[PDB]
Amino acid sequence: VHQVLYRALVSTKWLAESVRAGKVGPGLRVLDASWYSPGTREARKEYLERHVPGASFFDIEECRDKASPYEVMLPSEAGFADYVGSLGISNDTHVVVYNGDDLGSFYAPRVWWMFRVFGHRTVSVLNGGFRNWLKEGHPVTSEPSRPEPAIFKATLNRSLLKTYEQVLENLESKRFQLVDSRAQGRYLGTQPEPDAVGLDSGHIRGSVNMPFMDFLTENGFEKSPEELRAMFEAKKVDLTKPLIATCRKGVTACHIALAAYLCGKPDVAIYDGSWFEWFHRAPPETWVSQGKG
Repeated sequence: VHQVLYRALVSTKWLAESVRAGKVGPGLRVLDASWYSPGTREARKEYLERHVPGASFFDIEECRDKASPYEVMLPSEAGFADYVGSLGISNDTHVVVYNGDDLGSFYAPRVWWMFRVFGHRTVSVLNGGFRNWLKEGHPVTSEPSRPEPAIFKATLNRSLLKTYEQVLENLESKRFQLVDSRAQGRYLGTQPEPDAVGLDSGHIRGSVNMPFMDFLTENGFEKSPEELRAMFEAKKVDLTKPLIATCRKGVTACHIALAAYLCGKPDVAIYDGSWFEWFHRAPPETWVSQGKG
């Protein structure tokens, strides 16, 4: 049971203006959750090299159950809190996270919802990213941020998350809308999955393509409420009934929720594992592609 939606999109000027104010504190907290592939770019290095005044880095690699056989999962209730709190974040601080990839969004959402799952209201994303931050030409730094650690109480919410048992009960149920931001080539089964061995490209019977790229503009700014609600319907996708989304590692999925979230439906959960768990966990016969199969 939900009601009033919280502000999930922040602007360059807003935080910028909140900086000079020195509002940044146990109150408001901005972090940079950005991650590009092996060889591509080293963000760890990039952040400490150039980042938002009083921002902290968010290691997507150490904010997860480094125990699971599979790519990036939601830590334990105890795990999370200790991290978030590790970097002076309380249950009352608003959280502004983001990535710095040309797009503007990709891994941000990943983290955004994350916070959402652990029942935490105040948590909005940055419309424009570091892309437009540095384009807008706003202050930056190469100075350590060492907040005064705090206590973050975490309570996992079963609504925003559906596991591989439910997702499988659905394939037969036929009551939960299944989206996948994996992207057409991936979704379609035409393009192979980077950084894999014996991994097969394809999709889950019922899967409808809704690439996360289409949800953002070339300017690297999010589309509007209007357009968002038209692309969805354009694809005979109803945001009125329960919805669930996949992708590769359930990162770009949360993009569909910021998407749905903004059209007025926090309700949308996520099959965290994505097509990765599926392909491995589940019988072939319940996932389809073209190239072989």
